[PDB]
Amino acid sequence: GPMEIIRSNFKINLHKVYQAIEEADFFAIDGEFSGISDSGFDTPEERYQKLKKHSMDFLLFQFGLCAFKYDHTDSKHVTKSFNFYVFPKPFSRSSPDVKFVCQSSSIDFLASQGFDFNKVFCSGIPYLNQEEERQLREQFDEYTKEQEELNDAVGFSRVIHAIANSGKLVVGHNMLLDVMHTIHQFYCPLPADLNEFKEMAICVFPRLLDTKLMASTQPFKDIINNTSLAELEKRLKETPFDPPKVESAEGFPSYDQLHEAGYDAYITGLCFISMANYLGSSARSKLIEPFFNKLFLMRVMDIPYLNLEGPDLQPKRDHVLHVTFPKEWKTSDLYQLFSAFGNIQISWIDDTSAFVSLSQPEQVQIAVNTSKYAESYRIQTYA
Amino acid sequence: GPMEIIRSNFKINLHKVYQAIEEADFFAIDGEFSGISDGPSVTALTSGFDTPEERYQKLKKHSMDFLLFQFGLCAFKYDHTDSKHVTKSFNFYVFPKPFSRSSPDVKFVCQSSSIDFLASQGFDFNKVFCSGIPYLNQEEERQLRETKEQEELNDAVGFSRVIHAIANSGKLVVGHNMLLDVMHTIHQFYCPLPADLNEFKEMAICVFPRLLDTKLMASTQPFKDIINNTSLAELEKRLKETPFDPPKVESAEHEAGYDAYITGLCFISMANYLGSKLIEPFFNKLFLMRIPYLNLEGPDLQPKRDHVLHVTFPKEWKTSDLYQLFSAFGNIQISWIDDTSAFVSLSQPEQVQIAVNTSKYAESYRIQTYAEY
Ligand SMILES: Nc1nc2c(ncn2[C@@H]2O[C@H](COP(=O)(O)OP(=O)(O)O)[C@@H](O)[C@H]2O)c(=O)[nH]1
Ligand SMILES: Nc1nc2c(ncn2[C@@H]2O[C@H](COP(=O)(O)OP(=O)(O)O)[C@@H](O)[C@H]2O)c(=O)[nH]1
Repeated sequence: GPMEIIRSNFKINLHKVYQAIEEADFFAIDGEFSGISDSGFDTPEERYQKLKKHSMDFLLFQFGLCAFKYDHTDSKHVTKSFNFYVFPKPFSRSSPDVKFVCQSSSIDFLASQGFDFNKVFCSGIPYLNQEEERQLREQFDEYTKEQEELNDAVGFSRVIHAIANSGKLVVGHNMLLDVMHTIHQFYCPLPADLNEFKEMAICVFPRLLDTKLMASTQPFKDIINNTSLAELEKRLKETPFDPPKVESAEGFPSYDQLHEAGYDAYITGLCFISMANYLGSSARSKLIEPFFNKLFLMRVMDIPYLNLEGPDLQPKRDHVLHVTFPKEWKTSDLYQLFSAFGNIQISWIDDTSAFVSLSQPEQVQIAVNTSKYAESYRIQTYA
Repeated sequence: GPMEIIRSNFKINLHKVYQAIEEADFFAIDGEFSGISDGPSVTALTSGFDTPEERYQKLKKHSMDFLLFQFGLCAFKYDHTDSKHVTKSFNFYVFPKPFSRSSPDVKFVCQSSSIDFLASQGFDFNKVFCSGIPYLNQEEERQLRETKEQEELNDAVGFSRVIHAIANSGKLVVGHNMLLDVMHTIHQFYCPLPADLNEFKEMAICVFPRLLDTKLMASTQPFKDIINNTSLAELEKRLKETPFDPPKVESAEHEAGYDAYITGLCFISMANYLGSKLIEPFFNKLFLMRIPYLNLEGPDLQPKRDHVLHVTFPKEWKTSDLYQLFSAFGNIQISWIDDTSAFVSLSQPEQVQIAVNTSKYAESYRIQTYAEY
């Protein structure tokens, strides 16, 4: 796989990690979580707040990290990936005792994937957020010993520190949750306001790029019809793309199967490269700039992306409509359908539903009039 | 030292279990859980003097989202020829794996210290989370209703089938300090715990007509004078020596199972010594950790709240500082409530007043009568 970094081998390895971050062009990351949940016309604000009130009690317990460095001689990319198992084992008797939530399906899913929970609960690496640390960098304040038990307590947060400070590009795939959890668990409680969080986000990560958003915009919008990470990996292997040669750095395990955070980062990163290369027809480039710190959005009316530099474009509601259809529909069906009106923007809501936005107010009205003669589906305007 | 009953081997084993339940004199049970408390502290949850209704309510509000994920069951049958007890013990790993895409997706909570503790005991979490046995409560079962499906119904109820078996056999179920095991058990496999204690007491004795808590037994005459520590592991040691003797026990052919196996053995040692009807008085009184017990099958009691006062003091003090402060009133009984407070039980009701007056003149500590909010 990648490196299996657990509690018992965190310290001896840490430097290998720092080096990889420090020598990398960008890295791609991914999180595995304890669970997803204990929509539609939410303002980003309302989205944020729902995910805050309903997703953040879950534990990010496996963190994937894949560093990519471009070698200019062999025209290839060298990689290094890692699997960090993280677990808030209490430090002391007075140290806070974390209570996280588990979602049965998510657990059962990870079960179906060969995940090893023992590595998380028996061998997970500890960590501390901003407060827990500094509060304790005062307690432990006014021979050499405990100063080095401080570096043990913050434990995994050190690797986050490293990413945050490298000022290099961090790529994820549909990563709004990965980002949310990561600051929640390793920096501090998510703030009351979305504005407040966008600030907070870009100090941990200065440069974010969501592959799923990339795959869902021109020119990719027209050549790709499913943006699942698994399906995206497939589509970017065939023309008019070209999959970059990726080599495992000597002494790391390569891949040659089952989902982990590491693997998925490694894949996400490859996706990013393939889509960058196509765009030039580089990995720090100006071509990719417009994608920086715009996070992907799910199940939403007219927001194309979450802006992290803020604030977000208005919906322009009089452009949208809600459709319900046989589950047997695939994206091409939705396009071909509304093809009368030209390019459209899709946003899957269900397995049997999706939001569409049309080019003009007059158009919405019309597709509704047409649908009066169909059975397969139904069109809406205001719920 | 039970059988490891997991998902993949539940169905083929089930009959062995039914039969042991079916041939047993009594069973001993024990649960391992996901966690003890969300919010409040350990002692904040076992407050020392607080009434059942208020206790039940606490534990309801603060313990029930935790997962009972390992069930220990040991059945005991007395053989009259060799004067021995025959045993059978089981370790069920249970996990609410969702049945369908429409079936409820359970959201249980974990407490890091509990998990961490279990880790230090060799617990295998993969057994729970990858190989845990599904199950459904009263509702879910009644409700997912409306060939092969008639047979996937009996797979979805899964573990609850074992609890049904115990509940119906009407035989005695012995636990050690078992109020939580009980509450979870019905919470997970029967239905949401009810708004009131009395509604719970009803609920409790339908699932289990005959309950006996070993820790309460060991905490009463004649055992009260002969035993000084009633922790299960300590209790198992004390009941080995005089004036007891360890039951002749044999099998047929740290886990919740093992714990049950021990729990039951304690019971037998204490039954033997007591010499049934001699045992009856203990039935369906559950142990309180604070008055020593719950119901008597209704209602509990209302002890003399008089002779007790609560104190606030600087954090640096210690148990012996506190004995110092109350020397005037002879030997006393303490229940630490927290970092800077404790309850103090004085001998005579009056003494509390005179303690209140003696302390108008001192800054360090503070005092109120138990009566306050
Ligand atoms: N932004 C967002 N992400 C989610 C939500 N629910 C799940 N995810 C994440 O999105 C990822 C799935 O994205 P993708 O691979 O493209 O699958 P798909 O889009 O659901 O078909 C998962 O790894 C989840 O962590 C949600 O409500 N909002
Ligand atoms: N703040 C404070 N805590 C203490 C002191 N002495 C002991 N403790 C803690 O109080 C708790 C009492 O635990 P224990 O000695 O087992 O008695 P128990 O609480 O009744 O189980 C322990 O977990 C100790 O760590 C003290 O002087 N100050």
